Amino acid sequence: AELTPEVLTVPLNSEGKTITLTEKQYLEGKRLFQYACASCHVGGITKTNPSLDLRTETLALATPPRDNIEGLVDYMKNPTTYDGEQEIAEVHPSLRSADIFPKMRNLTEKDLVAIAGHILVEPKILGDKWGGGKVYY
Amino acid sequence: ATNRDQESSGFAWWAGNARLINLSGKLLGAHVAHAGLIVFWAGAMTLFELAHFIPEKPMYEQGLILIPHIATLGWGVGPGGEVVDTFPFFVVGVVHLISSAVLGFGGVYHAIRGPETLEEYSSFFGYDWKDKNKMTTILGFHLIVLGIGALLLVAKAMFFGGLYDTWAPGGGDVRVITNPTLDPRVIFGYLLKSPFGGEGWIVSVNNLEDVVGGHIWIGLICIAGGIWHILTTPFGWARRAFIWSGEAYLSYSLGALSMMGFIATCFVWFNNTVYPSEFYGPTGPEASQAQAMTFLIRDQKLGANVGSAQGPTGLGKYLMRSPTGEIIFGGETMRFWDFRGPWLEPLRGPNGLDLNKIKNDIQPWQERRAAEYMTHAPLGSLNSVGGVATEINSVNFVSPRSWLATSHFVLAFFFLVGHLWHAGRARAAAAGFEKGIDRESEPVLSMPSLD
Amino acid sequence: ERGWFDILDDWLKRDRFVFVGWSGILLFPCAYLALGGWLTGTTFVTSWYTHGLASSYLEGCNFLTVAVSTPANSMGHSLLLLWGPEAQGDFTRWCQLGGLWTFIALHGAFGLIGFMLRQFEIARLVGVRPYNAIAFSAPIAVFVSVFLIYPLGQSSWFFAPSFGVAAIFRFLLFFQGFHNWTLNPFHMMGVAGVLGGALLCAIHGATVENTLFQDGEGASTFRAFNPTQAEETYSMVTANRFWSQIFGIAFSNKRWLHFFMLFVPVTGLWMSAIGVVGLALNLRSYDFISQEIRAAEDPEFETFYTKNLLLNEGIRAWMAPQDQPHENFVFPEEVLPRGNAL
Amino acid sequence: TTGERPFSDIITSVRYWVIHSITIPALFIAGWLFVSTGLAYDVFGTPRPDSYYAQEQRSIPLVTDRFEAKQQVETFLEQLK
Amino acid sequence: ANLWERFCNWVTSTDNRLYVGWFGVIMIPTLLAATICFVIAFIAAPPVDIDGIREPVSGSLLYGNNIITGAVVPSSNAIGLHFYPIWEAASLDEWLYNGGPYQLIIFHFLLGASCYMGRQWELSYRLGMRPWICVAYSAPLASAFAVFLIYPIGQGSFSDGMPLGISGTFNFMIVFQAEHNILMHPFHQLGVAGVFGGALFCAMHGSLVTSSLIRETTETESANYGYKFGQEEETYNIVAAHGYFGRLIFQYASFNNSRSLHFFLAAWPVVGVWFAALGISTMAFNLNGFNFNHSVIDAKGNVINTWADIINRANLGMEVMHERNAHNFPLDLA
Amino acid sequence: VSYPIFTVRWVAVHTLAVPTIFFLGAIAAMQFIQR
Ligand code: CLA
Ligand code: CLA
Ligand code: CLA
Ligand code: CLA
Ligand code: CLA
Ligand code: CLA
Ligand SMILES: CC1=C(/C=C/C(C)=C/C=C/C(C)=C/C=C/C=C(C)/C=C/C=C(C)/C=C/C2=C(C)CCCC2(C)C)C(C)(C)CCC1
Ligand SMILES: CC1=C(/C=C/C(C)=C/C=C/C(C)=C/C=C/C=C(C)/C=C/C=C(C)/C=C/C2=C(C)CCCC2(C)C)C(C)(C)CCC1
Ligand SMILES: CC1=C(/C=C/C(C)=C/C=C/C(C)=C/C=C/C=C(C)/C=C/C=C(C)/C=C/C2=C(C)CCCC2(C)C)C(C)(C)CCC1
Ligand SMILES: CCCCCCCS[C@@H]1O[C@H](CO)[C@@H](O)[C@H](O)[C@H]1O
Ligand SMILES: CCCCCCCS[C@@H]1O[C@H](CO)[C@@H](O)[C@H](O)[C@H]1O
Ligand code: OEX
Ligand SMILES: [Cl-]
Ligand SMILES: [Cl-]
Ligand SMILES: [Fe+2]
Repeated sequence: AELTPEVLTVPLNSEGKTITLTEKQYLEGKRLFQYACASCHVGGITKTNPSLDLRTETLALATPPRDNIEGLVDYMKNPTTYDGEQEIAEVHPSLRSADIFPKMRNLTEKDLVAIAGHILVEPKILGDKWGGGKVYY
Repeated sequence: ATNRDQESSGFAWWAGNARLINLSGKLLGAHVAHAGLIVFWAGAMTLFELAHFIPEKPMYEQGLILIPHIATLGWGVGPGGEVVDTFPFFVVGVVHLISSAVLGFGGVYHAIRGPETLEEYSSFFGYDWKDKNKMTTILGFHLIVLGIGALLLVAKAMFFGGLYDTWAPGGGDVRVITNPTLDPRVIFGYLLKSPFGGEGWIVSVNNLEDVVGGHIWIGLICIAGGIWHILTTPFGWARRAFIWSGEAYLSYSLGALSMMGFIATCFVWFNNTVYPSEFYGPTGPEASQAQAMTFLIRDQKLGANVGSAQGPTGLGKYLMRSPTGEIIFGGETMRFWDFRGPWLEPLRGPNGLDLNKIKNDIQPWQERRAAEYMTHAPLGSLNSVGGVATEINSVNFVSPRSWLATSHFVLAFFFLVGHLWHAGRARAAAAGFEKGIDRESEPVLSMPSLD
Repeated sequence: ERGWFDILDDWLKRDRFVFVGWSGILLFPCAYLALGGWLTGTTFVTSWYTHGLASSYLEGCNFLTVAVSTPANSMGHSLLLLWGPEAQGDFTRWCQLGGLWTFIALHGAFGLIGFMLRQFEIARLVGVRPYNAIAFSAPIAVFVSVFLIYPLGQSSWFFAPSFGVAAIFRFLLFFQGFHNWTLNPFHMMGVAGVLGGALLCAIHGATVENTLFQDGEGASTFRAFNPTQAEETYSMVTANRFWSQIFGIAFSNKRWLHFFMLFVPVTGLWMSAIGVVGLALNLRSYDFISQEIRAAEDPEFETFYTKNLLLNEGIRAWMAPQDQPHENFVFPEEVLPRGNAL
Repeated sequence: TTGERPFSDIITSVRYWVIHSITIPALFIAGWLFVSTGLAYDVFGTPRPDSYYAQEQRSIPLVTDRFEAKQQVETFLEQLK
Repeated sequence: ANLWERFCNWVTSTDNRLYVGWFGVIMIPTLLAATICFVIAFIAAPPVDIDGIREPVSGSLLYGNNIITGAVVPSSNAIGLHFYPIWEAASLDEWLYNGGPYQLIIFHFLLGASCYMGRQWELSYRLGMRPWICVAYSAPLASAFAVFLIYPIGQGSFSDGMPLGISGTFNFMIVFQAEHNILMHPFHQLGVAGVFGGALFCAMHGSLVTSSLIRETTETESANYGYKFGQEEETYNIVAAHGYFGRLIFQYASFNNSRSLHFFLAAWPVVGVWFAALGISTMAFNLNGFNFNHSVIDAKGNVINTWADIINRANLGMEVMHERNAHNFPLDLA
Repeated sequence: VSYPIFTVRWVAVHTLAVPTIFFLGAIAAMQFIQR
């Protein structure tokens, strides 16, 4: 089995447009997710709020939908609750709260896309283990 | 090769440094060369930490132990422990590294080229271990040096920019200490505190005024005592109580360093004042309390009434009483209710955690800190996989607190062993039986039978 | 000498750097193959087809995680000979079927026989009593009970221990969760003979070193001894008094002391072997029936014994699907035993 | 004192090193190549990182047939390509 | 002489059937207190709320235990590291519910055993012996300190100290595995090497000396009669033993020096057990065993399990079940 | 004085030494394998 262009092809937007990520981008997405996100989202769960995971099906039912690059990139600039109703930058790392989450300070637009690409690619590799928690270890 | 084999010295190669006991020049070489190794590591390790350092990630996510020591002195850091200038870290690293070459020079000279004994050469620098007067005199010099070191800390805190203060009102910041605690009832009162839970002996020190004031005392005590030992010779009861020999004195020092090692271990494990959590990561008690805080915050946001929420055991799921009645976090963290930290204290009233402050006054910065600390608990594997033991690979983390506590416990323990080794050897050699029992003067053969 | 047998005997028994002997003909090839088979498998060989695991340096495992793993459960107790009906002489397939497992286990078993025959042969040539060979029956009883009898009582070699550091750790934890092996009084006697042997090893070495006669001028005292000297190097009389007064009793007979040092760990290993023969049949000390009857009727009755069975139940449910892949276990999340939150 | 040349004689002698400064490196390089050529995988039947699973395959190629396990592994292996 | 002088002379007498000594002046009362409290609690103590959740665990014989299940149960998680002497309790009934006897026993025992170690130095000095038997005993003593004091300090509670009981001990082991992956820790591995190797060298030494005893008895008598307490002559032939063992392996693998041999016998288990003790004492601060969970990944990123991952699954079973009513939040952080 | 080269010892040494070096070369190469 291989990490093919097909595995690396994910939804770019809500309208069904895709983007094929490169292997460099895949590497970069893992690296940067570990850098900025994994302390809470290791393996696609959320340690400080286990009801919300990073599974693609969960992301699709978020508002606005987060099951695509655009929705994930926007989440990283201006995160909201799952219903889209409150802006939670003050308690969740984002570009807009890089003052209080200093690890966000040097993330570029390119980096956000790489991290979003990791979130969509990993469950295509790991299936239910992604967002599964200890049951699936 | 004066004394440099077993035949001459009576000591095998693996005990080769015992060949130095009565060779004050070469022994001074060993000591100075060794001090160079310590200064060397301090300088090289700091430069290494600096070279690796990404200023926007927490120190504690970066395997740093020395930068945090420098930052706590108030160098390089601003509000919240934000790094504002790495140059001070650079200076500390460079100055130690340069200094170690000098010490290393002195060590190599004394050890290899200088006079092997100093006594013929100088009577001020020469010494006999059995000369009680010279021993307390050298001890007194070192006491004065130590006293001056403690006062340097005071000088930093009071006249040269202050110290990092995690407790600063409005948030952690560097603060100049102007009113250091001088009252001996407070300063020496720490020494008589129980080392058990909720007391913590000296590890409980929770404000920089006490820290500064204690070093004022300690600097004065060390300088006074050093003078004392330069001007006196040991009292008769002292002479009768101790063994007077190089190996005996090594042993007393081994015991003392063992004790200090254990103390340091508990200091880094529990104390978040002189080991600010901004730099060293949360303590174990802190991260466990931060977890309960995190879920209290979350579930109360969802509408839970956290004061009245009865957990599966009948004890409150979020909030319960301590054995003396104080309101504390529930679940397993009940054990950690002695914990105190800047992000939590605003919620504490005279009766412990205050439910009205909980319901109304939790600020976003408290939620963030509690989530950060919960997710940087000092648990992780020897290969630096952060998390509980069943965690999958992803997060490269072991807390600086775990590294510092574990290392110092190992050192303190083996130092206790060396104390027993050397204290018992010193006794035996002083009485003349360290090489074995005299076959024609076997003491037990002159004793009456037990039965 | 005489005939060829006696000329062979001569050469076999030459005094050389590595003594050979008649036992050497069995020992050397078997030990060599058991060891080389282990290094070969751990370096190069997978356990993907037998266990669904990587197990070699070649696949990325480290010294702790490599193993030569047991064959698949469907192999039963096949000898799994290279030329047998399973591999049919194909070396590659034999490796993938776990043939290195029975290779190592069986050459290892013959090698231990050869080693103990070695101890007998050398004792007889040097003219000493063969107590070292006798002590070595304890390693043999352990190896045979655990690596042969245990899996022979179970469904297949699959359940024998795999040859690896982490693999053996897994074997311990399996025995706890499935057999409650810590509760077993033959294991407890094993533990007593191991820890009591380590205790006797330490205390006897320290006592000799601390009751030495001054037999030289050196402060390093090892040179002040001669293998040929008539005299005891340390004082039995002083050592006896010291312990009599410290502990209340002491050895007074050096011969008894040294026989007891053989006795304790040898007996403890033999006791552990018997408990493992029982575990071959699942004949466990798993439960105390009186505890269970009480706890079933009284939901407030709790002991450390009831607490440990809860741990066992977790171990079985959480580890079985991956540890026993031939069972095709699927345990929906909802059935897994878990306490609150965790 | 059993006869053979003492090891410390042998390993400090120029001649030992003339022989071994070639045999030691040659063996090491042959071991290297046994891996770097891929040959190790085929001799022992060990999967390459791309050969544990087919692209979409769900489960592990576990042997389930004692006497036709060999054939099973063979079928399991074409089902990759 | 004066009373004090005679007292000192008696305390330090080399002539007492059991040596007393100054360490003994502390050791005797503290060991007696721990022993008496232990025996009475093990027989008769009521159930103890070890985990502070009002779920009392029965340790004693009269309350439904046998020798294997019985324990003196650790003090309550509500107490934590707080010092809980009898006089801190409102009543003996409260003291008992909260596991007061555990603290009393372990504090007296640790103090008494540390004095036992001092006393070993003390007598060796009175007898003109070399002094390091007490250093050998530091290894078991360090290990007792690790499980009864250091570990509870690290984790913030005596409720996580090792229980004083046979099944309790196994409970501590299993939970310790879930929480620290001790088997994968090199210091515990060195401890295993220390105790398995100590057993091995114990049997080896016993068998080598026994094998070379000099003929001094007839076939009817125990050979043990061939040695007489206090004789000057060594009772076996070490050159014969070395002759045997040097051939079993190879010449330079065997000791012909008894002093080096006996030093090795002391050192190997003592050092290994010091690392065992330091393993527990550093996992006390959560520096844990190696974690290779999901370390092997294929070309796509599928996890290829190793024996480490199978360990992990057994560890997960222990973790999710242990103290099944005590956790409310998702991480077990102490 | 004048020593034999090839002995039982010599053979013992090379049965072990020879594969050891070969294996060490194999394992060194492995450290550069990427998935
Ligand atoms: C300030 C600390 C100090 C000092 C100055 C001394 C000094 C001395 N000791 Mg003591 N000792 C100490 C602490 C100290 N010791 C501790 C903490 C222990 C407990 C282990 C001992 C136990 C001890 C013993 C058992 C003996 C001495 C002896 C001696 C004398 C000879 C030492 C020698 O030549 O070693 C030479 C050095 C070596 C052979 C190297 C030791 C290697 C260590 C054990 C490994 C360290 C591992 C390392 C940290 C990590 C790995 C590194 C890497 C290469 C992988 C000398 C007077 C001897 C004696 O009593 O003389 C009177 C003796 O027999 N010491
Ligand atoms: C901190 C480690 C340390 C230090 C500072 C010392 C110090 C010393 N030892 Mg000990 N020793 C140690 C560890 C140490 N030892 C260990 C680990 C062992 C066990 C292996 C020993 C075993 C041992 C024995 C058996 C003996 C000593 C002796 C000595 C002394 C004489 C050395 C000599 O004759 O050199 C001769 C060696 C040389 C000429 C080679 C070069 C040595 C220099 C110092 C190298 C310096 C390198 C450095 C990079 C240069 C920087 C220069 C720059 C600043 C300009 C010297 C004071 C001897 C003694 O006691 O004499 C009375 C003695 O017999 N040692
Ligand atoms: C107080 C001592 C101390 C402490 C608490 C630390 C802590 C740390 N170091 Mg520093 N360091 C030290 C001393 C220390 N180091 C020394 C002496 C050196 C020179 C070798 C270094 C050079 C160094 C480098 C180059 C790096 C670190 C890094 C780190 C971090 C990761 C450590 C790790 O992964 O360990 C792995 C664990 C081990 C290797 C196991 C050590 C166990 C020893 C061998 C056992 C000791 C037993 C005892 C002493 C022997 C007694 C024998 C007996 C018979 C008597 C961590 C914060 C890393 C980091 O993140 O930098 C930012 C890093 O890259 N350190
Ligand atoms: C504690 C360390 C120490 C001690 C007790 C000594 C003691 C001695 N030294 Mg050694 N030496 C040392 C370290 C030490 N030295 C270092 C670090 C070096 C490299 C710089 C040397 C290089 C050296 C040489 C090349 C020679 C000596 C000589 C001497 C002898 C004469 C010294 C004298 O009369 O000065 C009298 C006093 C002064 C000259 C004024 C001292 C000024 C100091 C530097 C002021 C700083 C004070 C402050 C407290 C320093 C803190 C340092 C700390 C932070 C590390 C005497 C035996 C001589 C000897 O062996 O003759 C045969 C000799 O030729 N020393
Ligand atoms: C490294 C520091 C150091 C060292 C090694 C020494 C060493 C010595 N001192 Mg000196 N001293 C020092 C610093 C030091 N001193 C300082 C800073 C001062 C000023 C306060 C003094 C003032 C001083 C005086 C006034 C005297 C000494 C004396 C002595 C001698 C014997 C002391 C003794 O028996 O202690 C052992 C301690 C006791 C016998 C006290 C009773 C034991 C209790 C029960 C121990 C309780 C502590 C316990 C472990 C708890 C720890 C923490 C606790 C505080 C809560 C010896 C040469 C004596 C002397 O001979 O002068 C020439 C003496 O009269 N010193
Ligand atoms: C003393 C040395 C010794 C011993 C006791 C063993 C023992 C064993 N080996 Mg090992 N082996 C050895 C040396 C040894 N081997 C050497 C030097 C090599 C390198 C060539 C091997 C390579 C090897 C491999 C590759 C394998 C074994 C296997 C085995 C097992 C099955 C052997 C078998 O069934 O033989 C049956 C044969 C005999 C018992 C010989 C009997 C002699 C009789 C008395 C006379 C026969 C005459 C006969 C009538 C004439 C020919 C027959 C005719 C009808 C056609 C068994 C554990 C297998 C195993 O481990 O599988 C898991 C396996 O695959 N060995
Ligand atoms: C006696 C003796 C000994 C010991 C010795 C010793 C211990 C020594 C020490 C020594 C030392 C202790 C040394 C040191 C040195 C140092 C140096 C030489 C330094 C230099 C520095 C530099 C050069 C720097 C540079 C820089 C800068 C400035 C900046 C940044 C970058 C860098 C870092 C590059 C022994 C054991 C051998 C044994 C025998 C005897
Ligand atoms: C800085 C600081 C502080 C302060 C401190 C102090 C003030 C301290 C002190 C300290 C001290 C002041 C200490 C002391 C110690 C002591 C000791 C440690 C002792 C010892 C002893 C001994 C060891 C003895 C011995 C003996 C005996 C017992 C018997 C007889 C014999 C002999 C002599 C051997 C505080 C906390 C506030 C805060 C933080 C910082
Ligand atoms: C199986 C088989 C066989 C056989 C084979 C063989 C016989 C092999 C051998 C092999 C070998 C014979 C190999 C070897 C290898 C080795 C190695 C791989 C080593 C390594 C080592 C190391 C790595 C070291 C380490 C260490 C230690 C141990 C301690 C000190 C420190 C250190 C870390 C250095 C045959 C053909 C018959 C048939 C079929 C099958
Ligand atoms: C031996 C070290 C010599 C160098 C001492 C440097 C002085 S330290 C300097 O002092 C300033 C106030 O004067 C502070 O504001 C500043 O933070 C601090 O860096
Ligand atoms: C593999 C060894 C077992 C067989 C031993 C039977 C020996 S058989 C024996 O051998 C003698 C030479 O030693 C001959 O001289 C004699 O004629 C012959 O009968
Ligand atoms: O108590 Mn006894 O065990 Ca040490 O973790 Mn947390 O807490 Mn409880 O869980 Mn898991
Ligand atoms: Cl439990
Ligand atoms: Cl909890
Ligand atoms: Fe012996």
